[PDB]
Amino acid sequence: VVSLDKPFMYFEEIDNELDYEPESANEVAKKLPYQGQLKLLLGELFFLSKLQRHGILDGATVVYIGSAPGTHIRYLRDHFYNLGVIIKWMLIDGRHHDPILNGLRDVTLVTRFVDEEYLRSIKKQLHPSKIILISDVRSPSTADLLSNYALQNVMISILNPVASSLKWRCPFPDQWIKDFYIPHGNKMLQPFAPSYSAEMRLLSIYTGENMRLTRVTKSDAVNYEKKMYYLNKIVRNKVVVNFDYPNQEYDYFHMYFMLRTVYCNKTFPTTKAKVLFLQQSIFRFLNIP
RNA sequence: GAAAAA
Ligand SMILES: *P(=O)(O)OP(=O)(O)OP(=O)(O)OC[C@H]1O[C@@H](N2CN(C)c3c2nc(N)[nH]c3=O)[C@H](O)[C@@H]1O
Ligand SMILES: Nc1ncnc2c1ncn2[C@@H]1O[C@H](CSCC[C@H](N)C(=O)O)[C@@H](O)[C@H]1O
Repeated sequence: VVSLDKPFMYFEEIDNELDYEPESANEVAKKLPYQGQLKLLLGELFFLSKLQRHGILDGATVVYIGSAPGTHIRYLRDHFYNLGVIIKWMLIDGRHHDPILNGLRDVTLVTRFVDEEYLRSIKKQLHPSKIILISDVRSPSTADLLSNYALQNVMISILNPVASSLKWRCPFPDQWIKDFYIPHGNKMLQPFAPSYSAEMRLLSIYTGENMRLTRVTKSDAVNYEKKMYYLNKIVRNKVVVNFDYPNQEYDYFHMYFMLRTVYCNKTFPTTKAKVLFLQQSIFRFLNIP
């Protein structure tokens, strides 16, 4: 057990490190059904609420590349829809999207794997709409990663979004090829990720027609492995005794801090009240008990 | 990276 004031929201805040134990991969990584779908929903709800909070979400077109099956996206769509927000969703991916996204007047399902030219095409057919970028592409070896990151960067250059959420999982230091550059932004830690995932999300709001790239070296690669391992093995594997809530596991503690930033069209007397409600609807919708 | 029942 443990007593915590608040969970580690952004990577930079992970106070300790632990050298990766390869035996870890032999442990079960998914404890509940549709864990990934849940993990995606919370991060997106969270980022998209920071957007709502800034007044960047209404009238925007959310381009989610690498969106299949996207089961959780229908919940996101209904959410802001019921909130009164105007959003236009364009889901592009070569894999088939969940049937519950069909015929939705405000979502565009596009079956196709994205590339440079197709970015110019969607940018074209979208402008002057304010684009919000969400990537989740994954071709997995470092080569694949570096490739996906080369695309994620040009997605920003071509699409020129006003804000973006990228998939960010640094190459393990033992399979390193070379150094690369990534956009600058807040590295958001996500709950309900696989037990020993090193994946976090790079959230960034653009000043306008801007960006900024930062270098990543093998030394950085080692720091990630160290910090992330510690977070997964220790921190996440704990029960927060000072967390007044049915489930007191770290991930739920962390989700309570994510879920409390999201807006709802109904009135709630307390944060825990709203949190209980949102978690309920999400879990029931996703069929997670 | 995602991955109910069957
Ligand atoms: P996601 O983005 O978290 O998932 P992905 O499938 O890309 O990678 P993951 O399962 O984490 O890793 C695949 C294999 O690589 C070794 N791992 C995992 N892991 C967290 C980790 C590994 N190796 C080193 N050096 N350091 C790490 O931090 C295992 O063989 C996994 O099976
Ligand atoms: N160049 C590319 N363009 C678009 N999607 C791509 C891509 N390369 C890989 N992908 C897609 O990226 C996805 C990674 S997993 C995505 C899970 C999805 N976001 C969810 O909500 O369920 C895969 O479905 C893969 O088909």
